[PDB]
Amino acid sequence: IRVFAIPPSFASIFLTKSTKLTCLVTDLTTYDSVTISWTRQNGEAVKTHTNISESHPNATFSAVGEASICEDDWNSGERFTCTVTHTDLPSPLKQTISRPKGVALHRPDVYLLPPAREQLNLRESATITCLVTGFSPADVFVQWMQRGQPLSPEKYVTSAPMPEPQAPGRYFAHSILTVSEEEWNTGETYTCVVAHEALPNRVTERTVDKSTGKPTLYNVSLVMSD
Amino acid sequence: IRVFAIPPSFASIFLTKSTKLTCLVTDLTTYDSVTISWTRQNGEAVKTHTNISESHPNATFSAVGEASICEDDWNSGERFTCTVTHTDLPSPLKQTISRPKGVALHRPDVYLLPPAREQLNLRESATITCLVTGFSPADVFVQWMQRGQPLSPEKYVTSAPMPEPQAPGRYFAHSILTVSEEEWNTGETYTCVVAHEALPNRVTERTVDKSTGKPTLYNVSLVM
Amino acid sequence: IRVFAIPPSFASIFLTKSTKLTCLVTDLTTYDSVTISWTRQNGEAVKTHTNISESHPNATFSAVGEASICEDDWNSGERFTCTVTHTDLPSPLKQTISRPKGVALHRPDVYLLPPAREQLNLRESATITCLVTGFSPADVFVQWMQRGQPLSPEKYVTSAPMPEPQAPGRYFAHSILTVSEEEWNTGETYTCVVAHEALPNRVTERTVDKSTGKPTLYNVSLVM
Ligand SMILES: *[C@@H]1O[C@H](CO)[C@@H](O)[C@H](O)[C@H]1NC(C)=O
Ligand SMILES: *[C@@H]1O[C@H](CO)[C@@H](O)[C@H](O)[C@H]1NC(C)=O
Ligand SMILES: *[C@@H]1O[C@H](CO)[C@@H](O)[C@H](O)[C@H]1NC(C)=O
Repeated sequence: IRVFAIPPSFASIFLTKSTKLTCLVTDLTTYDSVTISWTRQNGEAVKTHTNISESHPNATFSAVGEASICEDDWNSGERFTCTVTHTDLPSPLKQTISRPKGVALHRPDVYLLPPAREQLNLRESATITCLVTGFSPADVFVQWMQRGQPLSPEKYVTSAPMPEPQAPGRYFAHSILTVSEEEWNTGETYTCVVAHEALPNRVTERTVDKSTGKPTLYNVSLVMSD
Repeated sequence: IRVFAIPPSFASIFLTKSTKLTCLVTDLTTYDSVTISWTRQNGEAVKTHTNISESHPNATFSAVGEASICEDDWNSGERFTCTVTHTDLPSPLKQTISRPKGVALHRPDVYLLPPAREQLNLRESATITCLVTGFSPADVFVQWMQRGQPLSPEKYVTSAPMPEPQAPGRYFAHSILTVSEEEWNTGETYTCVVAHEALPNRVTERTVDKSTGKPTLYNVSLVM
Repeated sequence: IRVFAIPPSFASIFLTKSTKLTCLVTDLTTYDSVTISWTRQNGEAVKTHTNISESHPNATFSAVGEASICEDDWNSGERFTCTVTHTDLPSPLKQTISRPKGVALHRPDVYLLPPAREQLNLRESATITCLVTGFSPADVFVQWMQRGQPLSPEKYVTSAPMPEPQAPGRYFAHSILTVSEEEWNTGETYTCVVAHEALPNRVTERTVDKSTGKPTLYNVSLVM
C-alpha cells in the first residue's frame, strides 16, 4: 500500500506547456467510492481530476489525480500534497512533493561529435552524438531539428542523467541520432537543442555539418628545369 | 518471503574468471543458522559452499551462498535449483534457472571517438567515448586500457545495453572516460577493450591517439 | 617398459575449446585385452576412452583414448591417472602428470614486419612476418586474420619457443604468411594475434599495412 506522487517535470512542462501534477495510487483492491483531491502548500481548493485510469494487470485498482499549478509558486520550494481517502484505510494517505533545490547550480555544456570515418565506409548509416555534461539538477530535455522541422521521436534516442565521477553531485547525459550516409554526404545542419532551467534563456543549441573541419589544406609544386 | 538468485553474468565471469552461482534470500526476518543449497539436473550433490553474508541494516537478513561450477558445465546448461532450509521456512522451495539458447548472434562493431575540439580549449579535461553498436545479445563488458596495466572502474562510467531504435534485435552501449589535458598531450594511446561472446576470440580492442585522424595538409609535388 | 602421456596444452585449449587427455603406450610388445584406467586424484573415474589406436609398426604397442575435464580442476592441479593394464607384467602400471607454478610470468612482445622491397619487384608472391619475443613459458598460439575471417592454418607457419641469446629465462618464436602481391597492394590489413598466459586478457593483436610507413603529414611526388 504505497502511493507514488509525480511533481511537475521539466520534460512535460517544455513539451506540452500544459503543466500538470498527478499522484497515482497502487496496491489497492478494485473498489469504488474513493475520492482523490489535491492540496497546495496552504491546502487550497484545486481542480477536479479527470481521465481515470484502469486497474493494474494483477487485479488491483489504480487512479490518478489532476490539477494545475504555476511556475511562480512552484519554484519557491513550497510543498504539494494530494489527499487520497481509501475506504480500507481509516487514515488517508498523503504524499508530499516539492523542490528543496539550494544546490550548486551550473550551466550544461553541449558538444557534438561527427561520425567516425570507419563507420562512414560501409555506406549504410551514421550516428551523431550530443554530449551534455556538468549540469545539475536532472530533468533536462533534448530534441533534434532538421531545417526547422523537428525529427520524429521514433528516430533518435536519449540517455538518462547519471553522476559525474570528477564532480560532486553534477549529472551527465547522452543523446544519439542515426541518418543515412546518403543524406549525410550531401548536407544538413542537424541541430541539437537542450532545455535546462539553469540556462539564462533556458534554451541553447549547437549544430554541426560535414564541412566543419578541413583547416586550409595547401598544395606546393616546386619546379626546376621544367 | 522473497526468493531470488543471481546467475553469473558475463561481466561477473570476465572480471575474475571465477564463475559462481549465488542465491539471494532477502526481505525476511533477521535470523541465524540459515541453510542454502543447490542441485544438478540429475540430482547430484553440489560443492560445499561457505562465506555466508550478514543482515541488512534495514531489519533484513541477507543470505549468500557461494556455489562454484565450471564454465563448460554452465554453458552446457546444467539446470540448478537453490534449496533453502530454515526453521521459520515451513516447506522447501525450488527455482529453475538456465539460458534460453536460440538467440540472434551478431558481432559488436566498435567505433572510437576523440574528444571535442571546443572542449580542448578550457585545458581542463577531455571525455573520450567508446561506442559499441549492432550486437546480440546484451550483457557486453567494457574496460579501459591505457597501456599495460588496467584502470579502476571508479573513474570511468559505462551505460547499460539500451535497445537500438533502428535495430530492434540489436543493441548499443556507451563508455566514456575523463582525463586531464596534459595526459592527452603526451601520447596515451588509450585503447578500449570490449568483450562479447560472439567475437571469434571473445575479445577485441580499438585504439585512438591525439595524432590520429588528422588529414594531410601538404601535397608537395617536385617537378623537373 | 615406458609409458608417456600427453598433458593438455595452452594452444590445444584455444584451438578447439574441446579439451581432452591422451595417454600413450610404447616400448611394449603388442597385445589385446589391454584397458587404460582413467581416475582422478580423488579416485572417481571419468568418461570412457575411445579410438583404440593400432600398435606401432616397430614391434611395439600403443593405445590412445579421449577425456573431458573442465579446466578448473587442471588449474587447481588435479592429478589425472592413466592406469594401462598389460599382460607383460602383473602389476598395474600407474602414472600421473601435473603442472608446476614456479615460472616467471613475463608478457610477450609482438612486432610485425612488411615484405622486403626487392621481393615486391618480381610480382609473384610476398611474405609477411609476425615476431614474438621475451616471454615465459612456451605458450604463443599465434594465428592470422583478414577482414574478420580466419585464415586456413596451412598458409602460415609458426616456429618453436627458441630461448634468447642474452636473456636467460626468455624465449621467442616466429610466423610467416605468404600472400599474393596484387592482394597486398590493395589493403588487406592482415593482423597477427598472439595468446600467452601472462597477458592480462590472454589475447593481444597488432597489425600493419602499406600505409603504415607514411608520415601522414605530407605527400611528396616526382612528376616528369
Ligand atoms: C597540386 O599540385 C600539382 C603540381 O602543381 C598539380 O598538378 C595539381 O593539380 C595540384 N592539385 C590541386 C588540387 O590543385
Ligand atoms: C595531391 O597531388 C596529387 C598530384 O601530386 C593529385 O593527384 C591529388 O589529387 C592531390 N590531392 C588532392 C586532395 O587534390
Ligand atoms: C599521394 O601521391 C601518390 C602518387 O601520386 C598518390 O598515389 C596518392 O593517392 C596521393 N595521396 C593523396 C592523399 O592524394
